[PDB]
Amino acid sequence: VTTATLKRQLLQGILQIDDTAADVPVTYGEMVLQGTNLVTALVMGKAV
Amino acid sequence: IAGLFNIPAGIIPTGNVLSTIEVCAHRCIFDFFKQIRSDDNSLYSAQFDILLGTYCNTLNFVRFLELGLSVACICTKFP
Repeated sequence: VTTATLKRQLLQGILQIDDTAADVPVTYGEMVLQGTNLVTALVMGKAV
Repeated sequence: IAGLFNIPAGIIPTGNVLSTIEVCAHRCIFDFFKQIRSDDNSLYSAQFDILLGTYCNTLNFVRFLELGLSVACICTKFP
């Protein structure tokens, strides 16, 4: 996060821009879990 | 007595207290009492240490059998 004037001066003097596209993720990361496994683990104590 | 995920409270009672005696009587080691009418609330509650995947560090496999030593010094074997 830089100042607009500072980044403009940098890109005009030294830095160069050679980008035209971007990356967009295609995974929502939505998942669900069943409480039966948790119940069985709790009622057993030790499990693998 | 309390302070764990579950409270067995000793053994599971077989219905109600027999011998026609009070559930409290004399408080010696037991002091918690709770009577319910029909079921209970907070039916969705548990505690477990879940873990997805075993994270570990990565170390490069480097041995003494490298060409650098052979090209820097004289390499010979005397078994």
